[PDB]
Amino acid sequence: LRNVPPIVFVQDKGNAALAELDQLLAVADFGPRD
RNA sequence: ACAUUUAACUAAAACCCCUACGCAUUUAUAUAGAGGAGACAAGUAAGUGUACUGGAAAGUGCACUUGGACG
Ligand SMILES: [Mg+2]
Repeated sequence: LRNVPPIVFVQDKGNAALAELDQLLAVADFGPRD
């Protein structure tokens, strides 16, 4: 790009929620074949 | 281009040329028409030179500058 504005690095907060939900769904009991 | 006569027992008389200027030359004024300047009135950074496109506004190509940015 001919001109790039200042770059700010922001932490992506949303992905952590999905990661935690996945680490929980891994160990969950859902019932008999359902 | 153009030319020395009379007179002279004291001394005098006589004297007269033709060519230029124009459909030339210089500057100026008036006038058809055309065109300017001024006044009034109301994301691609920025430039220089040059070139093309476009009715314009502008866009793009090549080289150059920081009189920009890069915590
Ligand atoms: Mg140019």
